[PDB]
Amino acid sequence: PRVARHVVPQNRLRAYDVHRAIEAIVDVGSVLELRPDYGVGIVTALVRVEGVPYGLIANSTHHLGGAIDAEAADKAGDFLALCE
Amino acid sequence: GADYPAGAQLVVLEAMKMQHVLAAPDALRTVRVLVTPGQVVGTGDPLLVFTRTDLDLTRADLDEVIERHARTLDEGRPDAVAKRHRQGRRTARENIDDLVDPGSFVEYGALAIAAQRSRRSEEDLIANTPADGLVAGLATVGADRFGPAAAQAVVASYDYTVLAGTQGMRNHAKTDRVFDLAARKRLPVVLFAEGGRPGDTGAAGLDVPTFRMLAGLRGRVPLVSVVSGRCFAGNAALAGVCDVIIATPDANIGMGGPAMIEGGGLGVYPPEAIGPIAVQRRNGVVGLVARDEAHAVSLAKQYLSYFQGRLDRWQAPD
Amino acid sequence: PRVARHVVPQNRLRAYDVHRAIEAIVDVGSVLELRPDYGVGIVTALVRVEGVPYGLIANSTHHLGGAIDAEAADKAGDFLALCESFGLPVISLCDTPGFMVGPDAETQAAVRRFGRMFVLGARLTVPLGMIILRKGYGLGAMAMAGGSFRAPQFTVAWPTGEIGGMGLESAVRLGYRTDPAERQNLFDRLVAAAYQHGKALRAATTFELDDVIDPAASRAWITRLS
Amino acid sequence: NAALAGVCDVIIATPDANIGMGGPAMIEGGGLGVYPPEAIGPIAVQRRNGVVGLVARDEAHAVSLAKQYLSYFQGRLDRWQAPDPRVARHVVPQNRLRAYDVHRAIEAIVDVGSVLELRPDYGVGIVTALVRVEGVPYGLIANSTHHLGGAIDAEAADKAGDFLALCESFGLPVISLCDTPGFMVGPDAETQAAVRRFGRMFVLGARLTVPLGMIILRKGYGLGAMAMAGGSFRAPQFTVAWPTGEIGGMGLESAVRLGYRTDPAERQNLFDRLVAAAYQHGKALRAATTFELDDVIDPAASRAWITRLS
Amino acid sequence: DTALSEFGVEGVATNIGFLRRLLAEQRLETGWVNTDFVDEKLPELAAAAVELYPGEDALRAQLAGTVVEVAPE
Repeated sequence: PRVARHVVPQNRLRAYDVHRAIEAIVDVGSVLELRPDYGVGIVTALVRVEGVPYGLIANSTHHLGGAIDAEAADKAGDFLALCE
Repeated sequence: GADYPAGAQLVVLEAMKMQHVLAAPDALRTVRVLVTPGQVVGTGDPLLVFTRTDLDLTRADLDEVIERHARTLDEGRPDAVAKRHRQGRRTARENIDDLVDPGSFVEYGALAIAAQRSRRSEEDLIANTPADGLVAGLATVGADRFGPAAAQAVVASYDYTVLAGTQGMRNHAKTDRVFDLAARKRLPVVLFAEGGRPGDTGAAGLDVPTFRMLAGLRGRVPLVSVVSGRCFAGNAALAGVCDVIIATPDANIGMGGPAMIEGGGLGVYPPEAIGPIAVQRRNGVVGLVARDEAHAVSLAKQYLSYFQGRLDRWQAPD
Repeated sequence: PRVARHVVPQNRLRAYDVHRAIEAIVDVGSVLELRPDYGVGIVTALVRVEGVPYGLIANSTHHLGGAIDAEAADKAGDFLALCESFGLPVISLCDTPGFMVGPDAETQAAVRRFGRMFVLGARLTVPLGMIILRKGYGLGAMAMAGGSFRAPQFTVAWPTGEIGGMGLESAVRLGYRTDPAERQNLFDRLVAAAYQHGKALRAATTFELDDVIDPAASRAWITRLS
Repeated sequence: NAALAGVCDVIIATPDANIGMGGPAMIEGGGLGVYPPEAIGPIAVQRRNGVVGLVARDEAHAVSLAKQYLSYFQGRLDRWQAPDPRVARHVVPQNRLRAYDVHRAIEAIVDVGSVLELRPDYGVGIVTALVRVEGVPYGLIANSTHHLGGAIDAEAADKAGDFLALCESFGLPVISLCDTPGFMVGPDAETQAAVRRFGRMFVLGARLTVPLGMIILRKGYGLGAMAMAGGSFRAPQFTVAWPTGEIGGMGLESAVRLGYRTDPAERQNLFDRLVAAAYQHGKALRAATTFELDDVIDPAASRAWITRLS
Repeated sequence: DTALSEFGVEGVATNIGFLRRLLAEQRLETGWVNTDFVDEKLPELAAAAVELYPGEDALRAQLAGTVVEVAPE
């Protein structure tokens, strides 16, 4: 847990890798990212927290600073329809 | 969306400093307009779309069809219609158009022909297998007394003239098609069963849904079966899965056709000795016994009426 | 399991006792046959396969060769209404040439009665597995399955099974018509011959059956029913 | 204000319209500079990407259309005027090669002036419009030959699926006028995720619980033709066709191109003859013969069939 | 050849591949070919036709070549 504390850089300008963030929360090895090279703005993944299944979405800084564009919006919309 | 004659002003652009006026190339009607006053256009850019400014001239297409269709009807088959009336009985289409309200019938698979190109050729199959033996479709019955909605109904009749009104691949697919609708719309079914095929001695049609579909409509919608003549095999099965069976004295219903009674080694019997309107009149197989074909259709119309609604005009006894 | 393999006689004419068949499938002592001296044409029983409760119907050869008559049809219709009502998955062991035909059969209101069997199978909303032991022909064989060979969750057969719109002999008696003294001879020649092209394996070829199994496999299939 | 507008079912805009998620102040606050409002959501840009569903001449017209749009979800009309049944008979040219306007076929069927086509400049291959037959509201989809000969592309698939969901959602029976050689193929069609986009057209047709009647105007081939029916010529309540129809797993010219493979100069000729020849053994009447169609109708009867749908 | 390679076209099929294949021919290194060349070589020539999340880097090829051995993921 104490690891999750260093994931996000204090300098509000220095980008960071979302995956480090996700991995610092969900239990080890439970991540299964779907369509990673599509609508890269947002990460849609099936994960686990204490063995329970969850759907996960997350803005990635590596794209437009986190900006949600027309394609990453579509992709997240799909994943939310899946979880529901 | 405005009509303009030839020469009529349509658009005004400001070229150098003066004004260029674009006009109608001729009598036209505006449709779409992809331009708004104020925007800067380029040479050749579309400013708007338009349409410049006999019905009896028959065409082959529609004709080959009218013909092909008309060759299925009674008129187009004097040969078979004669043999029927000779025997003192109505044809499939005569019964149907008698039951059904004036032109409410919407026939399914009229241009269907038997499924055997190996015992015959497409030519005679088209003239000797009209509707593959089954005239079926949507209709209304009692639409004048009840709504045209509540009077809706699926209607089907086997045509004895075609292969003794037996069941076959194509007409099976037609009964399924039509029993599916009865369910999709929860419509009553009125079946004119009667009959009892070459390549039957192979592909066992044990997976045919027809019987299970009609059986499964049992408590859901009013199932009416009308029978005159001979009703054997699958045709009887369908008839006895119904709510009521209206039969005429000349009726003979049996699960097994003389061919089956024979194939089972029980010998050979004549069809008039299988399901006599007398035997079935007693064991509760025939629910209503009609004087004649027109009466049976009359009773069928009346039977449905109870499941179709209330009557407005009624006369109380003394 | 390997016992189930000898239950049905290879000689398609030699009758056999259904009970041996049932007992070779359901677990030991789980059988409780209801109304055995009634509508003897078909066996209706409450059984168990790996502890799970099932309803079971089966054609008995000792009657009319397996023919379903007006009374055995009624009895099976009742049992199917029972299973459906109490959510019991059905097991259907088939070995019938079809519905008993004849003028006499039609007198016992068979049209209405075989129809009731068709309606009651059309209402089953519980899993129904079917196994053709030997003969499975005509609407009778279909009734045994709910009304269509597609209705059951699985329509499988034992090596001894034979499928068809009408029985092998029914076909021969019709498509062949002369013997003064003994016809029984030339008959069983056309029959034993035609059998080869109407057996279970052939049907399985066109997917008219989900499979032709080693009878020791009966359980593994039924098991998927619960 | 735009967010709300784009969360709606339809957006009726007037030529002077400019819709955008970001206001010039936002485009500027994001450091993308400064733009004038007339350069954000031009009635031309939004007219194409399917953001504006109906384009009105002026404010009074937009309100007129809004009143009309609601009318389909409000009920049946009592007064209705049927078109000239005869017109229907001459919409499709007797020559399978000569194209025609889909709007004509629609207007030759649904009663007079009841057509309200949505997002027409978007996914132009398929027409999606709310109409009426004898006073009753229906959703209508149709293949337009003016695009790729009627081939269904990734975007027409989207527009069609969207409409099928609308219809399902508010329960409007569907009328499907089919005329397609199938889905548009090619390595390029695949790059626009045609596999995923056609899949969604099948999914939403599979979800239709409303009645859908299909009439094959001319062409009706392969999966695309099926997709237009809900996923199978069995789904529609009735799958009928006009005399000019022709059905199959693959279009004639497609079967020819594959079944006949030499001409250095003009192959085009041997083709046109091998195609018009094969056309006789692939008509609508033949497929009608094997029950692959519920019937081959006289185009003046279309309404009579579409009626039993409601 | 370089010109033809840097030509990006998407949506319509072209013959940029054929031409490219055609410049590579050897007889043509002499400065010219004759009227029949391209026809006798048609069948031969007709037949012959990534983001990083912060913290990541990409190892690139120093020069052209064929990959013989690569490390696992």
